[PDB]
Amino acid sequence: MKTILRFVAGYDIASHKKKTGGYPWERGKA
Repeated sequence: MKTILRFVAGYDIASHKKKTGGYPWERGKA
């Protein structure tokens, strides 16, 4: 239905696991 789902599906898991970098898609300038 939405390939993007597979992406966000990980965020919900990263929020509990650990967070240290910035953004789920924006790791840096590029």
